[PDB]
Amino acid sequence: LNPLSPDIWMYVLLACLGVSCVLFVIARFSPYEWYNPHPCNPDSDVVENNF
Amino acid sequence: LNPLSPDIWMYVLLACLGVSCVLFVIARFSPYEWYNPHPCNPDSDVVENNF
Repeated sequence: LNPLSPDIWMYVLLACLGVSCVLFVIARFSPYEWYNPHPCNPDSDVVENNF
Repeated sequence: LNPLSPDIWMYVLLACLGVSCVLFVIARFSPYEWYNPHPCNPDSDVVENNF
């Protein structure tokens, strides 16, 4: 742990978590991520995001 | 950026754009840059190109 001051570590973790929340609110609230599931899919209608 | 002339810092990004666009253009006029949708059915088009 030594090379980094005992503050950034916490900054690191909090930034990780805040970024993650941003990511997920982007994905489940997005006009694109919603996806056709079937490998051979003939325009189904049970699409959804994958996050 | 300190041990780095920003001239490099911009050369890199212009190179990024150049390689990306030229790569995609190469992809379009390519024989092998076409995958088949719904591979279980061979009778369709091959518009799937992955670029």
